[PDB]
Amino acid sequence: GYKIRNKSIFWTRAGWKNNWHPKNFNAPRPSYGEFTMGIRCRNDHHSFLRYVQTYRNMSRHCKQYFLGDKQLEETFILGLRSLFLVPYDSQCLTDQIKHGGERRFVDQLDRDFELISYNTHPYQLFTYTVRNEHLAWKNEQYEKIQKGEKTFEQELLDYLDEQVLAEKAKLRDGQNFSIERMTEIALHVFRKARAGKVRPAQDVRGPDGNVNDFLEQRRPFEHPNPTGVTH
Amino acid sequence: SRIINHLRGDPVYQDNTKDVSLRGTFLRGKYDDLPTMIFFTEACDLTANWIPFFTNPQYDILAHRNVWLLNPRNFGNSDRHPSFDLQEMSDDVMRFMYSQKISMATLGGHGIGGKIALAVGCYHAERVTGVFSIDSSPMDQRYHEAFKEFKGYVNALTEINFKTWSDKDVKVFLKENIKDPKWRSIFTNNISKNAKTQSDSFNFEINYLNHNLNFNKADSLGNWAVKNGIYTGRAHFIFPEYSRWVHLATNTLPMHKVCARVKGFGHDIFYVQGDENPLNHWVYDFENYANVVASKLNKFLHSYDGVHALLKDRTEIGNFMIPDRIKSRNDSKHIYGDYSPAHLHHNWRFNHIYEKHDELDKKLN
Amino acid sequence: SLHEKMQTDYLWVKDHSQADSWAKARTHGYNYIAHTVPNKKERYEMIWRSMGKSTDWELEKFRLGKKFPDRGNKRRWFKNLFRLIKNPMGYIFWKTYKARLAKPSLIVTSMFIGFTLGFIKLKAQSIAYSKKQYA
Amino acid sequence: TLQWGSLAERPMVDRVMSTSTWPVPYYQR
Amino acid sequence: LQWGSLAERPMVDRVMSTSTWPVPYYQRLFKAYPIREKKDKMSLLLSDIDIDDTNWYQAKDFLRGSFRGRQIVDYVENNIASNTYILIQQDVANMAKAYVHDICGYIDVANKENVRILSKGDLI
Amino acid sequence: MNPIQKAWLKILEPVSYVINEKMAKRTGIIGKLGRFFAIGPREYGVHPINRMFIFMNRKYMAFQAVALHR
Ligand SMILES: CCCCCCCCCCCCCCCCCC(=O)OC[C@H](COP(=O)([O-])OCC(O)COP(=O)([O-])OC[C@@H](COC(=O)CCCCCCCCCCCCCCCCC)OC(=O)CCCCCCCCCCCCCCCCC)OC(=O)CCCCCCCCCCCCCCCCC
Ligand SMILES: CCCCCCCCCCCCCCCCCC(=O)OC[C@H](COP(=O)([O-])OCC(O)COP(=O)([O-])OC[C@@H](COC(=O)CCCCCCCCCCCCCCCCC)OC(=O)CCCCCCCCCCCCCCCCC)OC(=O)CCCCCCCCCCCCCCCCC
Ligand SMILES: CCCCCCCCCCCCCCCCCC(=O)OC[C@H](COP(=O)([O-])OCC(O)COP(=O)([O-])OC[C@@H](COC(=O)CCCCCCCCCCCCCCCCC)OC(=O)CCCCCCCCCCCCCCCCC)OC(=O)CCCCCCCCCCCCCCCCC
Ligand SMILES: CCCCCCCCCCCCCCCCCC(=O)OC[C@H](COP(=O)([O-])OCC(O)COP(=O)([O-])OC[C@@H](COC(=O)CCCCCCCCCCCCCCCCC)OC(=O)CCCCCCCCCCCCCCCCC)OC(=O)CCCCCCCCCCCCCCCCC
Repeated sequence: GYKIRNKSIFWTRAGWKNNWHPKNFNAPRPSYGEFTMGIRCRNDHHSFLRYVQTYRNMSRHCKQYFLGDKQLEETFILGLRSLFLVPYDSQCLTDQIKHGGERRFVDQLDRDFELISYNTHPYQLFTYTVRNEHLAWKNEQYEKIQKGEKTFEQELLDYLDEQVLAEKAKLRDGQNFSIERMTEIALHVFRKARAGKVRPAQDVRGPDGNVNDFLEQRRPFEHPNPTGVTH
Repeated sequence: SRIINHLRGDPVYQDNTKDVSLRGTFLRGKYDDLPTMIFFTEACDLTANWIPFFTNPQYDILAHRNVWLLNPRNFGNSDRHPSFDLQEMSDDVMRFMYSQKISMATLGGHGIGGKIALAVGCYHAERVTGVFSIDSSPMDQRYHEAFKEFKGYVNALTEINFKTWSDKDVKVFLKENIKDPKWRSIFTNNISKNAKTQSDSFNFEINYLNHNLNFNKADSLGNWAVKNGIYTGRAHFIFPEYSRWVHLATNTLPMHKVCARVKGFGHDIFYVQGDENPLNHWVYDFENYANVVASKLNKFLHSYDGVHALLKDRTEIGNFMIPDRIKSRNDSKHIYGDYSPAHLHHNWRFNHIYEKHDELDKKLN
Repeated sequence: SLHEKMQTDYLWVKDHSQADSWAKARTHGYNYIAHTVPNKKERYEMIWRSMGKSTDWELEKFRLGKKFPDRGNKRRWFKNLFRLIKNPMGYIFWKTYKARLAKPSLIVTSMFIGFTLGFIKLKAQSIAYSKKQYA
Repeated sequence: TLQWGSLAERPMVDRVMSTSTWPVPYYQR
Repeated sequence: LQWGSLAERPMVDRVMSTSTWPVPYYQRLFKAYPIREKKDKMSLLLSDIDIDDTNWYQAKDFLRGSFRGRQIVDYVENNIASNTYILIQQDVANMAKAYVHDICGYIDVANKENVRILSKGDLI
Repeated sequence: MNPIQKAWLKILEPVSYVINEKMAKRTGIIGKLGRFFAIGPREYGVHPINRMFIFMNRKYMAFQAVALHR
């Protein structure tokens, strides 16, 4: 499609794609004991245990609002690890960061836990909303199954299993029913099914170049005055 | 034999877009030294169909220029590559021009071919003298009815499997799935049987093409992206009065929007008087449409193509002086004044005509 | 291979002998830009492409190199002023030709003249009333 | 081109229609 | 005198130019015509005029410039029964008459030779 | 060109020699000064006023012939 043509896009005064130690005038310099009288520094060796305790708090304090949903605790755990594994798998050389990446990430995670302690972190509210939308749809299926009714998801699975038999019942010259053929069969059913639904217009342009919005009503004028409510 | 010379080769699937070579027919001119013309045929359309137009004594186009009827990548005999980026497809032509020792050429196209021709002038303008586009415009045609049919037909062609399908099964498939007579005939003649009659296949890459069209995004051939830029040189557009591809109402503005030197209707943009007929896209079939295109084509090549922008016609070469911008030359002791811009030989790089004439000039003095 | 073969070829990339003596545009188009034309974005692409060819698409050379104005536009206001003084009717005629292609009705043209000349007539009376106030 | 017309008719040059219908609404979405 | 190569065309048709960026914005409105001189070029009014008297009058003028043409003119304007010098051939009547009156005249040539050859001696 | 311009040239013959032969071809500001005030035929030397009379004279005279030829 389109590729960046500038070859020096990732060049910095410190090197190629360097986002760990940008070049600045006041560079780090060593210190010598025999000549150093006093010093004021905030660095320490407490980041490792703070990284551990921070994980335990963020996990235990977010589980307060999961209501024992085991599937949510396990899903949340996978998401929590993805947030702590950033320095271990990033392109950025987190071990060569200017003034200690360990202290930097720990202090950044602490600000997240502060919000978690108040139950105000966007990931928390995002989790509650996403889960409630999921359980409402799973309860709709449960209520339809208890009534002996068939779910919209089973009607497709059954409608797709028969369409495969019809295709392989005529595919006798060859006998390799690839996953590609199986896929385009389902998509042909999804497009037809999705189009059947009365959904809001998502694509800007329909079959014609014209936009599918309520504002794309141009001339000629053929609509009369609007009518009032009926009694 | 002699006038008709089409280099012969086999398509090669290429993983790198730069190792792509173009193949097509070459029509030699009547006269010894003439500039070259590169013409792109409609997508999935045969180059041979344009031979009677460029080889008609009544039109006498070869009297003006040598013609290279060239196939873009994934079309005809040229190499195959899934990408259809006009920047990549334009570099292919530049390598062809290099391998054939062509310094600069006149570019032409029909329909989507017109887009390909204009892209080369947009990406390589210093080496293109002019562009002559026929029933095309630098425009997004994804939602044009004419394009949808072509986009629709190509998708239907993916259902046929030559290995299992018999010759009769194919003919029945085309008539029912392809309603347009011309498209149908074009696709039939594009079917070829490889050596040893192993199996029949299309000369064009049906898979790579359908993905470009079916996806229907910026890289689609119907689309014209802003990335392609502006064409700085001479451009002439000719299309039927009633054309499904270029509508006179609004589809002329892209020409002004994309081509900087386009003056407007009646000077660089013309419409051919005709009736409403879906076959008018193929002007070479109808004498009335072709006779006007040829006259307009011969006029563009003779008087307008390869002429400096600020000059009206080729007649002004050597008698009209262009104003100069101050502080535009390295020489400091230069009295700025009007000048006639330099027009060079069409293949001055791969010949020594300048070195030769310099010697002859010395003999005079 | 053919791509690099032609890039290295001196013939394929060679300025003509008179190229040095020719007038050379010493700008890529970033000094005076068209901001409101419908091809605005297309113009920027040609500037970006011109800047890249100068540096082999290594724009670090551009960042380090010297940037210059469009010295061809120097003293352009003075030059147009002298042309207007030399022949104002010719300067006005050609600068307004494309606009005058669309001529309004006789009524509109008359309203322009009538209101303009009437405004000048009142301006003259106010000049006269000032001489009355000075007396 | 850089000479498209008067300021009042500037919003006219934007529309590009995919059909042959006349007259054409000028507004470009 | 020098004529060059018949095959080659004038260098104007071969000499070309190409565009580049930036481009001048100015669109030329008219062709420059500083000096009013259009000599050695014939008028374009003489485009689609039908045959008329100027055709046979100018023909004689050019024919009278040659020795063979002077004979045609004198003979045509004196020894041809026509009500106009605008000759239009729509039939081959006058052409066939002149052929049958000529190709026939050369008949009896062989029979005449037979008389001499056969009257020479008697076979007996 | 007109006779009045030719009279200037005869009078400016020595000045033309100094500026064109000596100064105009020197380097530095002395050359820029000579090439700027070079003496010769006028660039854009046409007189629009004289041309304006010629146009209005011809246009008004054609009107006289119509109005007088009655
Ligand atoms: C110890 C005691 C000391 C005593 C002495 C003290 C004096 C100190 C001297 C030191 C100061 C000078 C320093 C040297 C500068 C070197 C910089 C340089 O390289 O050149 C830059 C500059 C760049 O110009 P450019 O690159 O060639 O092109 C210009 C652009 O294209 C632009 O041109 P354009 O066509 O695109 O149009 C735009 C143009 C023109 O636009 C306009 O429309 C403005 C027009 C202004 C003039 C007209 C005003 C209107 C009223 C009059 C009407 C006239 C027209 C009427 C027409 C007829 C009406 C019917 O805009 C300009 O103004 C251009 C000016 C040049 C840029 C400088 C920055 C200016 C910004 C401030 C603007 C406001 C000041 C304006 C000053 C006037 C400038 C000309 O070139 C110069 O102008 C150099 C000037 C230096 C001359 C020095 C000469 C010797 C001085 C000593 C002599 C003795 C003096 C004695 C004084 C006694 C006490 C009073
Ligand atoms: C902005 C809104 C408000 C505007 C307010 C009004 C603006 C001022 C209005 C002034 C109008 C007076 C017209 C005078 C007669 C013009 C008649 C004519 O046929 O024109 C050609 C005529 C040239 O014909 P020519 O005599 O054959 O000269 C050609 C030779 O080849 C020339 O030989 P060359 O090529 O070697 O010379 C270089 C060339 C280029 O070089 C320059 O011109 C640039 C520098 C010039 C110096 C700056 C000029 C400052 C003002 C002049 C001095 C004060 C006034 C003098 C009296 C002028 C009135 C006659 O010089 C010239 O272009 C001609 C000489 C310029 C005059 C310089 C001498 C001035 C003293 C005159 C002494 C003789 C009269 C005796 C004294 C009279 C008083 C009792 O042009 C002129 O002579 C000057 C015209 C000045 C017009 C400027 C403004 C015009 C546009 C106004 C627009 C109004 C708005 C409405 C527009 C609506 C559009 C939609
Ligand atoms: C040193 C002294 C300094 C002080 C004085 C300074 C004076 C400066 C004035 C300089 C010139 C003004 C700028 C003109 C730009 C160049 C021409 C041009 O516009 O390009 C053509 C272009 C379109 O014309 P076109 O391409 O030929 O197409 C027309 C068709 O061919 C055929 O026509 P159509 O079928 O399409 O439509 C019918 C016709 C419609 O018929 C008309 O043309 C309407 C005009 C009727 C006559 C109006 C009276 C004459 C005004 C001048 C005399 C002033 C009287 C004294 C004022 C006292 C109070 C200060 O349309 C037209 O032909 C053009 C109308 C478009 C409006 C024209 C521009 C506004 C009028 C001129 C402004 C005058 C301002 C003077 C004082 C300003 C002081 C701040 O016009 C435009 O630029 C489009 C702009 C959008 C205009 C519509 C909305 C405007 C709303 C603001 C109205 C402002 C009124 C100001 C009143 C003044 C005080 C009462
Ligand atoms: C045998 C049958 C009769 C044959 C008669 C022979 C005819 C010969 C024709 C000769 C043509 C001459 C060609 C040379 C002139 C061409 C240049 C030109 O300016 O033409 C306009 C020309 C064309 O304009 P256009 O946009 O194509 O519109 C053309 C028509 O107007 C059409 O526009 P429309 O399609 O939109 O139609 C709407 C129309 C709608 O009009 C109507 O529907 C009804 C009109 C009713 C009028 C009621 C008047 C009420 C008066 C009340 C006043 C009371 C106060 C009295 C004070 C008394 C004090 C006690 O309204 C107008 O068009 C207004 C036009 C103004 C006309 C003024 C003359 C009116 C009476 C003329 C009578 C002539 C005898 C004809 C007898 C026919 C009887 C059947 O304008 C230009 O573009 C050229 C530049 C103009 C610059 C403006 C300054 C020009 C002034 C100088 C001109 C040259 C000197 C004077 C010449 C005479 C000018 C009036």
